Amino acid sequence: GAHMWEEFETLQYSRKEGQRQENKNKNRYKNILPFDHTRVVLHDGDPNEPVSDYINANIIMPEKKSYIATQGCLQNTVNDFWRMVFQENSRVIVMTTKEVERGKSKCVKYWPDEYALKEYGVMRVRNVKESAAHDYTLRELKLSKVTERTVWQYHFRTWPDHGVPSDPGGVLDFLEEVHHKQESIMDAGPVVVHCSAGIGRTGTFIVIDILIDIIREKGVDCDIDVPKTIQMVRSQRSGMVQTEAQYRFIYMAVQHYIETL
Repeated sequence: GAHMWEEFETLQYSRKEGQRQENKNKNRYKNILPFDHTRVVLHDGDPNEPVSDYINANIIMPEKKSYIATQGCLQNTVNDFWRMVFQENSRVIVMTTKEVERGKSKCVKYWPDEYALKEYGVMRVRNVKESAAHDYTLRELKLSKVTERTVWQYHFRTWPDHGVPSDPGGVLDFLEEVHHKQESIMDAGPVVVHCSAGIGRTGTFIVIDILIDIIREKGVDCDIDVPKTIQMVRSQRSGMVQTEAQYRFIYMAVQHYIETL
């Protein structure tokens, strides 16, 4: 099933839109950019803005369920993030980082405090309830245009500031709750997943989720091919799964999941 036959090192498309002068301040890191062919294109922007269709985000389709892999918001991209969530009919957001980790900003707070509402450009967001579990906080957000829908933000608490979790139980319990939430909402859009740059932690979460979904359909007997699955996601956003520890964590998580069955 989940055995590692190949080493990480064996793993090692146009990005014109992300490269444009107008978009330079919308990227957290200057050379981590979305491929044109899978980027999320934002419609309905302010007509006073010559460039309003860009956010550093890609759709990931396994090849049902799909994902948006994106970076943590910048102060000047919070409004664009909520335009994306709205437009794509996303109902579940998976945040894999703290706002600040080791004194570096990873994500600007883009949600209001519990029992508050804020307007982010044309989007109104109400935080109606938070639930704080050992590994994560769930925020029940109500999003409307200033047309309401509940967006459930699963904010993982416990990822270490260095390396990866030493056991995958927390991530598996978290993913199982995400799975059931997504499946409870008729025709929900892609699950939004983010971390600082939107490639390392984000890629790790998405690849695990893809492989566990295969086991849900085909059962605990193979075929799983983790390198093939990583290559498949990397054709849709550059560099998904950044480190060897993330790569080992993927196999550990899938093996543990098989153990539960």
